[PDB]
Amino acid sequence: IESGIAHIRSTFNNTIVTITDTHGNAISWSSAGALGFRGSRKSTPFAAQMAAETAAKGSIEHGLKTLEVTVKGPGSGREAAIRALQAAGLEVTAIRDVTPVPHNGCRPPKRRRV
Amino acid sequence: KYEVMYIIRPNIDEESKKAVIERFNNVLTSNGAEITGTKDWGKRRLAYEINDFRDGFYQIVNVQSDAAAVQEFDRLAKISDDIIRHIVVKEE
Amino acid sequence: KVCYFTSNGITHIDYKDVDLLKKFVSERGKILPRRVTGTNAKYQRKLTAAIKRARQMALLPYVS
Amino acid sequence: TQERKNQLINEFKTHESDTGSPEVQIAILTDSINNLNEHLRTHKKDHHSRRGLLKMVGKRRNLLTYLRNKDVTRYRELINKLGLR
Amino acid sequence: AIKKYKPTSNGRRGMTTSDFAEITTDKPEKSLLAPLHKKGGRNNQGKLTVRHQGGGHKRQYRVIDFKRDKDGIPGRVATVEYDPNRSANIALINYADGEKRYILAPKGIQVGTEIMSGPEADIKVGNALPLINIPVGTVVHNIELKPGKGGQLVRSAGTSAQVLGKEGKYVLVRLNSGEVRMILSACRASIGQVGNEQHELINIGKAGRSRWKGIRPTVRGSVMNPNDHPHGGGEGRAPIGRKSPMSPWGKPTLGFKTRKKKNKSDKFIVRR
RNA sequence: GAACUUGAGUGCAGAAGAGGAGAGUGGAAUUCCACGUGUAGCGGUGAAAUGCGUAGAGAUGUGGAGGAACACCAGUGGCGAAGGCGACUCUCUGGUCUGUAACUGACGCUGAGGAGCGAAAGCGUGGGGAGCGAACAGGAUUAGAUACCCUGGUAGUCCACGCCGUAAACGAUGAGUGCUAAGUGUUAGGGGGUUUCCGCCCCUUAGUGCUGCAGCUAACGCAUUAAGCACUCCGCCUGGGGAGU
Repeated sequence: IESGIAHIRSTFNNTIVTITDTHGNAISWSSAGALGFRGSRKSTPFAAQMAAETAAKGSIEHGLKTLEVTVKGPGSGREAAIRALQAAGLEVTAIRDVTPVPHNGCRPPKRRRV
Repeated sequence: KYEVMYIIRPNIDEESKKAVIERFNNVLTSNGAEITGTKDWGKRRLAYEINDFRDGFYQIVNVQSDAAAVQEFDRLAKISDDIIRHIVVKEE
Repeated sequence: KVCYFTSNGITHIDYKDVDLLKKFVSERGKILPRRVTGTNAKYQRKLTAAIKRARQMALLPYVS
Repeated sequence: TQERKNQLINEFKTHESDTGSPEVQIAILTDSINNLNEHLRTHKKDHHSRRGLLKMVGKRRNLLTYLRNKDVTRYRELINKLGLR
Repeated sequence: AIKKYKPTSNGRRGMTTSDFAEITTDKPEKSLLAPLHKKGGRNNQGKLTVRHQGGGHKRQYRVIDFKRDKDGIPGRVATVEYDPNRSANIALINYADGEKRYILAPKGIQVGTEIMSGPEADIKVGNALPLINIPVGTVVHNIELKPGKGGQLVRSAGTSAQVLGKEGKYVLVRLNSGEVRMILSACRASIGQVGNEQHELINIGKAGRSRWKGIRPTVRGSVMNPNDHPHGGGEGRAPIGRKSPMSPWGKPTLGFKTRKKKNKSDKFIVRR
């Protein structure tokens, strides 16, 4: 196939990249923990870069070329992973900054130092 | 006084759509709720889907009533399946 | 800035005016605050009431 | 609104210009207390409207004591008209 | 609502009844009555096949349409009366013709209201539509499983169901105890709650007020002998000495599901 | 006893408000459920581990169930006596402010006792349960760790009615009224000086911020929204503990 959408979800622990197909069918997936980083290095943007590199290699192994990349989750490695999708042979056209915004919804778990 | 704006679902033929508007106007005439003005926006593309639909027909019915058959309109439009929306706004 | 509704003298905003509400609403769908559009307090109140009613009839979006 | 107050004015006028004149005013208070109290019989969990009704009862009671100390026969005829007993 | 008694004696300490304010008349009609022979739990064979029953006040049966046969002919509630045969009250309705019929009493129905029952009737508390015509999410009772048979499913006091959507020849209904069942869409059901709704909040009080309803006492199996029950025996308040607390026959009771494994209508049960 | 209209209130005219109560509806998101994609992790941390996961998870796409809060507006903004009140819509309903002049003509203020409201937790009955979460369990940390952290999770949070009647219930500032420099934002009004306007300026209310003179105060500070200068009324204090026993 040629077109898919790259769902990156980079949160304070993990930066999970799944390259899926446009009506949502995952071609290949690789995370920051799949690359081997087990510790807090999962949060570092080097692991997000590496995870995007491996997902990009698997996506070119199945053959898709023009992505449409959706950044989700509050973390740190979003920019390096978008940059690493570019430098690994793919095109990043649109950038969907879609973190899940509740309007008011459920109440969060308690603040931490209390 | 009320502005009664509702969305008829699109997959409906034109004489049947006239029968829908005649139905809910017959419901409003159960009061004496005079119909002081009508307007059809027509097929508008909804900003988000309602039941399954991207689009729907709009009907604006201006009413001068005694606030009862408006509530009969509310219950009959929450039940009739050939309607996507309704609001009744107190025109003040 | 300058208020819209004081300039054009227009009163109750009439939810049917979807293009005017679409001017005040931001790109994603949010209501722009008063320090961006420059309106009054009162006119921002009638604007937000208008936008919420027009959202519930899908004349305006929620999320984009 | 606007048949109740206007009929109570025209019923309890002692002069033509009377919209004050505590008999007009007590009668408006009685029928407004009665509409409010039927609302409270529907909605028992409304308390802010009860606070307003207690203020109305205080207004009307003080106007009644003013009529009692001002004009005895007018006070008794108002009581017998409104049934406020 | 509920009449609470004063503790004038030890028999009426916690006792509550209902105040019976929904009821208008205490006369039922002779044209609709039928006799009830009490059975005492006994059988064709004469053996006690149901325990703990028999011997209450004498009752006389009131015939009730659970079918809603009469379509398109408007009804009118004449009375709302007491039924001893069931938990709810019953509404005696007059049609225009003169077929006086008992139906169940929904919660909030009053004397003098229109009750249509056809396929094309109005949706209102008291009316009875097939499940094709009923919209999704309306409170529904007197559901039936076979069309034309008569109301089966939600039928006792203060009970309610709801149409959870449609697919086809069937209708998703959330019956009481939360069970989602496919019900054949040509089955008529009435619309609403059922109308005691405080029957559950009745403290019976005496030992004898339950016996007025035809309830014999229940002996626990732990007090019995070992020939009578598997809990019987033990030399002075023995516990359930077996694993799996058992019935007076050979079946465990707590948790043990007794539905047939090849029940033919598990295909029509969505959630349970 | 007679008169008056300023105080008080009715009348008329607008204005604004998350003021209340009942019903209905919405869109995110969260959880759970079913199915496709697909493979080895996910989650979480200061570091990890418990949990979840090849019986196919987390990610992702669609559908459904259900509950609760209502992003942006949103603001020393508004309303309410206080508690408090934020989606939307209707039903009923309370109060306020502004302009007077039509009326009343002192009808006013305060108020022990009484009657009511009264956050949250708690209690009773019946529902409800998505998230959270006392208790409780496991994992960490630690000398110990009945804690903080992590993973789970009961009552409760939610609703109907009834009870409790308590808060750092705060402005740590009782209510009413009058007087006593200014500057300055702002909320809802009114009127004027040119302009039909946009709008600028001036003027006046009632509410709401800040800085500030006199005055007060032990000082911090308050200062026309007083903690000034007065009058009325109520509540309360007379060292700390014991003891709100």
